[PDB]
Amino acid sequence: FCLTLQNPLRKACISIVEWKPFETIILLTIFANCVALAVYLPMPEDDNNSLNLGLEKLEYFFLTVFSIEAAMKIIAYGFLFHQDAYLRSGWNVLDFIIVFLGVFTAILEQVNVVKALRAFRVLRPLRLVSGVPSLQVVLNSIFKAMLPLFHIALLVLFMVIIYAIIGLELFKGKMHKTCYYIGTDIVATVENEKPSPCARTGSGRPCTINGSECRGGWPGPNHGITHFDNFGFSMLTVYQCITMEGWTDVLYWVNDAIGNEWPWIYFVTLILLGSFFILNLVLGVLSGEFTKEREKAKSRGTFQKLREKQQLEEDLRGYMSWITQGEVMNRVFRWKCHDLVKSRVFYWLVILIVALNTLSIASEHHNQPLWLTHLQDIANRVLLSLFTIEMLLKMYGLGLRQYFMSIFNRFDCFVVCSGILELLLVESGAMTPLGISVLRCIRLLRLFKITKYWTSLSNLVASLLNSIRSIASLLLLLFLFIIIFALLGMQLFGGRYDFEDTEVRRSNFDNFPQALISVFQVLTGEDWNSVMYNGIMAYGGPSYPGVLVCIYFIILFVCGNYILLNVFLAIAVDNLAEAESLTSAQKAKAEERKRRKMSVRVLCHRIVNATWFTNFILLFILLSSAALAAEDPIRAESVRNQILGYFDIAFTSVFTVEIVLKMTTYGYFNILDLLVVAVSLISMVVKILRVLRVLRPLRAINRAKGLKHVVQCVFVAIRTIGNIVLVTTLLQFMFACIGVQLFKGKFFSCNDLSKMTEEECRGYYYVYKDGDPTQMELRPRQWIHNDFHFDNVLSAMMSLFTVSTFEGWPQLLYRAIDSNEEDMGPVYNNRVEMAIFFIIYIILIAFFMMNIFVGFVIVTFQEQGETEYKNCELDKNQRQCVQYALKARPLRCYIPKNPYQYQVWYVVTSSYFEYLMFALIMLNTICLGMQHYHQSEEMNHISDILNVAFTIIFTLEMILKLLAFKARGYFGDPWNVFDFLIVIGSIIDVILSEIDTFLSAFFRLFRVMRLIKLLSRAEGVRTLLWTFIKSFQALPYVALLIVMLFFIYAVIGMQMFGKIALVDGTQINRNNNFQTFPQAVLLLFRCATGEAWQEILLACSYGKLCDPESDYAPGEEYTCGTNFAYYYFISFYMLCAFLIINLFVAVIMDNFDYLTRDWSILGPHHLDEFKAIWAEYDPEAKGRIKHLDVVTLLRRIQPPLGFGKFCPHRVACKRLVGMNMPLNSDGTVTFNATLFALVRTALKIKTEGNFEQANEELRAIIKKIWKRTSMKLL
Amino acid sequence: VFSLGFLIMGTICALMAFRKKRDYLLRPASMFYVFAGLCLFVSLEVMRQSVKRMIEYYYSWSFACACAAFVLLFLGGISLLLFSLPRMPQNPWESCMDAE
Amino acid sequence: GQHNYDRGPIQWMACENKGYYYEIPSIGAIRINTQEYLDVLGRPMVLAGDKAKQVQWTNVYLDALELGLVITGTLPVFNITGQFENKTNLKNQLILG
Ligand SMILES: *[C@@H]1O[C@H](CO)[C@@H](O[C@@H]2O[C@H](CO)[C@@H](O[C@@H]3O[C@H](CO)[C@@H](O)[C@H](O)[C@@H]3O)[C@H](O)[C@H]2NC(C)=O)[C@H](O)[C@H]1NC(C)=O
Ligand SMILES: COC(=O)C1=C(C)NC(C)=C(C(=O)OC)C1c1ccccc1[N+](=O)[O-]
Ligand SMILES: *[C@@H]1O[C@H](CO)[C@@H](O)[C@H](O)[C@H]1NC(C)=O
Ligand SMILES: [Ca+2]
Ligand SMILES: [Ca+2]
Repeated sequence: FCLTLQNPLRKACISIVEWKPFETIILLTIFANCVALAVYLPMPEDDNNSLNLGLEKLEYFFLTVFSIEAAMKIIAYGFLFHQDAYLRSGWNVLDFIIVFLGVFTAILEQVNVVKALRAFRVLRPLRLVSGVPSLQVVLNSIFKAMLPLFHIALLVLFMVIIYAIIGLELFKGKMHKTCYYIGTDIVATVENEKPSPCARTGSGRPCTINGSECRGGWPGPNHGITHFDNFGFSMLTVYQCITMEGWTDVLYWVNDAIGNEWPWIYFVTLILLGSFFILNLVLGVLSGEFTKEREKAKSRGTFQKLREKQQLEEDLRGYMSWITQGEVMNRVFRWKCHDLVKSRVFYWLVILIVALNTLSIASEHHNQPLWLTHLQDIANRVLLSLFTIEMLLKMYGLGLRQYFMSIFNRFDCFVVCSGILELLLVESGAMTPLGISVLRCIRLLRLFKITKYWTSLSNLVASLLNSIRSIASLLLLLFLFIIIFALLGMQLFGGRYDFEDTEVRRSNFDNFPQALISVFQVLTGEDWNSVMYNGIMAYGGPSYPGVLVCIYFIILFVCGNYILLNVFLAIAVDNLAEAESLTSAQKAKAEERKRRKMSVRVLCHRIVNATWFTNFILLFILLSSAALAAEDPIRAESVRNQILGYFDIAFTSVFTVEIVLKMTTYGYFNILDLLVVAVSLISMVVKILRVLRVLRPLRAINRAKGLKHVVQCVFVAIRTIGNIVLVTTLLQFMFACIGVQLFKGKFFSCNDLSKMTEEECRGYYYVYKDGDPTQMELRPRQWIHNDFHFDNVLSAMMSLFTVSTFEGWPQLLYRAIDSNEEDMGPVYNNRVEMAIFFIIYIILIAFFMMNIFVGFVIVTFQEQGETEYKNCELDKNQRQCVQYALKARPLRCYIPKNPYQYQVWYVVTSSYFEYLMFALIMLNTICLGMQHYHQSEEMNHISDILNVAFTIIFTLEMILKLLAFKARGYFGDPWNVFDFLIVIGSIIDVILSEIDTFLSAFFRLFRVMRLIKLLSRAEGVRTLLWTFIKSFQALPYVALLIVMLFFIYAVIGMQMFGKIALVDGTQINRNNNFQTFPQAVLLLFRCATGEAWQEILLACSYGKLCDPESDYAPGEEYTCGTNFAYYYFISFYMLCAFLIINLFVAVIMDNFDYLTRDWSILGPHHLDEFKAIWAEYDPEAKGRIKHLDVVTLLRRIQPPLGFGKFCPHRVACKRLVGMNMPLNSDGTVTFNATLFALVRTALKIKTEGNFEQANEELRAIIKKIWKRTSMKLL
Repeated sequence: VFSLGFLIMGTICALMAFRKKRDYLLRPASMFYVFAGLCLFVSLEVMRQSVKRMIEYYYSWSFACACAAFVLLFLGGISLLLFSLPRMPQNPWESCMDAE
Repeated sequence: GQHNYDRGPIQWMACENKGYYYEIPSIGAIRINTQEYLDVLGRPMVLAGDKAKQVQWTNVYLDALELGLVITGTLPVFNITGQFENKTNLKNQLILG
């Protein structure tokens, strides 16, 4: 028993009680407690229906069942020592908190005759992950992955703190002046415009409304929630911009108040550094973790579990095929028919009648003709019997048994049976008015018959199938996380949206279904912050307890998108590594079988090929591409547009000269050099040609052999991929054909939502402004039709595409829920259960199928660095440690002499000086965070007392490092160069702040950039930053393609969309237009992010009106815009999203050694600290040191590199003589070769006589030695 | 005064760093050319306010001169900095301030 | 208002008591539903026949057309269709105006 104590067994047969079902009645009790929290309905102001009263009478019964078992485990176990032991166990504490925190609130309630103590009850569903151990191990593989990510999450925090401080300084207090009607407190906005700032006499947007005056006192831009005028609001609004959701409205607001020309930089830089760079780092680290994890499994035993059972299944079906033809094998003709069926001809005539069906499905549209309807009923009843015949013929032609076995022949059974089941159901009089829709839904299955035609992902789909044990368990614990949060949302925000506005806040938290939907919308990121502003306003406002709701909102986005990395990416890094290894395994299975049955002309060329000559042309492409971008779109009669036209006729003479001279010497990429030159001379349909004039820049790529080689790689990335691109296209067609059968005819609405159809929606109706019934305006009413609808299949697909991008999916979802009937107007919450289609599509496309697309480009690039096979005597860990030992080079330290300077030298390099001065940067942060808006005047001057008192300190750590290090040794470190710059930059600011009052916000950033000095101490952050900054700088070509793409799109965009008018209320306004090249590029950047990118597409599609400064014949004011916007916008979103997964994966795979390092055994992190101890024995390098200090070097070393936590008398004395080393004069053994045998010992350890054999290997596979190994051989 | 003076001081670090085999010294010479760059850009902003508070405005001869000496000194200073700071290390073995 | 609370009991109350039911979701819906109950209250007047056709004179009020102070004498018109034979009566319990 080993009880270690005990009272007798007078009642302690409680350990007998607990056998099989008590573990499962208390698992059934807890599921009944989660349905009682679900069916609760939160009502405003203490109002309750009668089911909420009977549900708090259920809570008492659920409070004792959980409360007696919490006593029957403190008696089934033993006395109090046992209690402490239990405390160690995680599950008991969780199960004891919940039911001690449950009796605590039932008694303060029952005394009281607390509505925030009711909240802890939501914690109950976690008690359910306690009673399943198959889910307890899924949580630990979540939490284990967390440690590698720590250096990132510390870097994100120090990046929000810089831009919260900088942003605050730059934009503090600026956004408090909105437009107002004269002599009134009504804010004056246009119809679809939100309230944005003004400026009297500055650079901002002045009022241009008929009767408005710009005055201060406005609280701020989103009910005062967003702005930068203390530290908590500055940092809430920098965190929001980092998640790329609503970062342009902040930028637009900032311009409007401060001005247009500078604040683009703070935001663009933040987005680029803050999200894209960090996203790449996080993604790379996680992937490395997965590879390491895969490594621990596959080398242990997990390869043979999936190889045998895939071979023992394919040997089983071969064994069962030898049976099913045997027992199976009355007329010879039938056999002949079967043979014909096997015959290929039948495989090009199953694709004939399946292609009839796709066409039939796609031809459903709304308000179609009457012949088109009846042809689909003819072709259906034909192809049902054609589908009948094949099944009958197939099942009767090759055997009834082995028809059963196929993964696709089972479905061919299901088609014709439920094909005839509909044709028997309607043709009995039993359409059943929903079933005439519900039974038509199933002949949408016939387009799934082409799934067998792939034979390409037939390897991966199968792998996926095995894994539906492993697929499902993480999705189970993401689903248990959306429940807890939904319940929590219900507690904080249920019944709290009682705003007296007349506007619709439809993503609320009132039911459980609605709460769940709201929670899902915050995880997809979509419009998540406009869900948060309703929750700050449901509490007080932007006040002290009102804004602490925001932390709850933040946790759901951060900790909930940590699960979505471990789920989806785990799937896409593990199950696309088995299905690749097995593809190589079926490849080593492949050709080993097929080997068995087998067994004056000279001068011009020189000038042209001259290097000097090339650099004269590639700065005429640099001038001609600045002339395309300087063009003015609206006014063709400008002096600018004329005088740039002479720069057209300058250069395209010179590229002609390049062309004709090129066909003096020589007799695909040069058919592009012919075309560009002809286009200009022709252009001096003209309109179409001009767009084809921006491709001059592309030709520059041949010019650069790097740019030649990278367009080749991008073209290669289109080879292996286009089965994923095909599979997704076939599925985007299945959801678009379900969505047509569900939402066709139904996205119409009236202008006022009382008039339910088109015959009614005619006339005028009254709108009411700000919900005031005394103030109304007449507006005509029209039968509007949604801009994204499901009305033919092509239309349905566009909507689905927009939804995958996650932009506007919430609007579409709401439109879908309200949809009424075939041609009527909407009903509020008519069919809430049509969220299932959208959610399923999102999980299927945007989560799961795009993540085997990032997980595919990776694994076909791991093998780009693995198809090169290095089977020499030295493995991976040898190349990254011996080649480092060849090419190593010593540091410097500069220990000086003249002991007056040595006095200053040791004071500065101490630990308690690095502790003093990295505790004064921490005080300079807090003095800069204390700044706020409308602070006091005593707060106003001590901020200038303090900022002058910090500058005198940091000027005096700079003199102490000049005199000690003897300034040659001072500008040797790059961190003393940067620290010299932040010192001098803040002395001038002390001057320039004080010559101001004795008689520049850019210099006040020299106070905050001294916080970057905190990277000089953190070793692990800086090795992470250096690794990627090295790689981005080593791969500029990869990013170049993105830049080239932006340049090409911007040039086209000014040319088509350039003449829309900047009317405000639309999405082409004074912040978001295509008028200038810088503006167009900014607009494109907004698109990479996906901000309202569909909206912009809608804005510029033909119907739009041209600005008055353009020219057009009168009466034709409404004729600009173009329909090319659909292609252009779709194209940019797809080319920019493919070049971004090409850039991320290219940078993850140049640092694959850092990321799959496994820091336990060895790295260069030991090889660094060797030299940093060797720096104490070398002032400058000189090669060698004395032998008296060699034994004192080995005492300083970590034992995985040197010698142990033991005493060095036996092992470290004997080995240093016995293991080899070069013997020069007494105190001369070199740096370059002592480090060799010191790491040749720790691994790659060899016997004697073959000390030439390590030097034999160090010349073949190794990078050239350079002649330095002649002391590293000996 | 600071934009002119800083430039003069910067020269004294730069003129003395081409002799006696010292190149560390240049590092500060590139600092003062960014500062002399940015102390015209305050000047540029300071001169704009005078014309904005005071009848039209047009600059021809010496705003676009100094806005070509801002962009010269501000960007010939940052590039001289990165053309004198050693390199990004590019290899796991290498370190900044690496010998020779 | 726009809400999810159950409307069956309220409709039942209206039906039980010979009243009527009216929704109002919006401000523009207030004006025609808070005047519409006089179609119900006029019913036992249109079943009174000729006895209900009595002139009544209003309180003095300013004329819509700016005439000045005035009083109006009113009479209700009833919807009689197929009276000869008593054929319908489905909507014959409202006043024409
Ligand atoms: C006075 O009462 C009579 C009935 O007692 C009202 O006449 C009825 O008016 C309705 C209006 O909805 C007519 O119904 C319509 O029938 C047409 C077919 O012509 C159909 O297309 C419509 O959908 C609707 O069902 C109905 O014909 C008519 N009844 C009779 C018996 O004529 C009349 O409206 C009342 N007077 C006034 C001024 O309203
Ligand atoms: C990567 O390209 C995209 O940006 C996609 C997004 C965001 N949106 C939609 C729904 C896609 C689609 O369904 O393709 C048919 C594409 C897509 C995803 C994966 C593989 C291929 C494509 N594709 O074909 O464009
Ligand atoms: C703007 O308002 C003024 C004052 O009411 C009015 O006279 C003018 O007509 C309005 N704008 C135009 C273009 O008419
Ligand atoms: Ca988004
Ligand atoms: Ca968005």
